[PDB]
Amino acid sequence: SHMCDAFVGTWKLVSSENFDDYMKEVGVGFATRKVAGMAKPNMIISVNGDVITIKSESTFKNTEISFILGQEFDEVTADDRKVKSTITLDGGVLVHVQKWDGKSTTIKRKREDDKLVVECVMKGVTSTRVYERA
Ligand SMILES: Cc1nc2ccc(Cl)cc2c(-c2ccccc2)c1C(=O)O
Repeated sequence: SHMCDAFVGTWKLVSSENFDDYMKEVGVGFATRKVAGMAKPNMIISVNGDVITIKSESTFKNTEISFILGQEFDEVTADDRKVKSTITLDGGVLVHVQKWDGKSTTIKRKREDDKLVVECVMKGVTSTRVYERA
């Protein structure tokens, strides 16, 4: 079906802006913010039929989620939140909403030129993380 063809691949983080404030807003403690903020993850995105898998490999944590668009799932985040996640495709953007403890954060993943841009939003705080092909 070629859904998400442009996202598929191996991507390496090259820049991050305002991620400390994002993590604070989400509730991440001091030490975890410091160590997570250093990391330069490899994000590996693959598709097999209707199932999308996004793996993140880094010095901090390795994470993996597999999901079907529109179908809620359980996720344990890198900072150990136990969240309920739903990922949809809206106008070519992967939109990932995480719900936990009456809170919500949204992570958007977009293809821009040869980059994959990740925008993380919690209340009024945004962080932008830019990935290039690995
Ligand atoms: C989207 C996201 N949200 C987070 C929230 C809190 C903390 Cl501490 C970490 C993350 C991370 C992350 C950062 C560094 C290495 C590995 C994961 C990511 C991610 O880039 O995949």
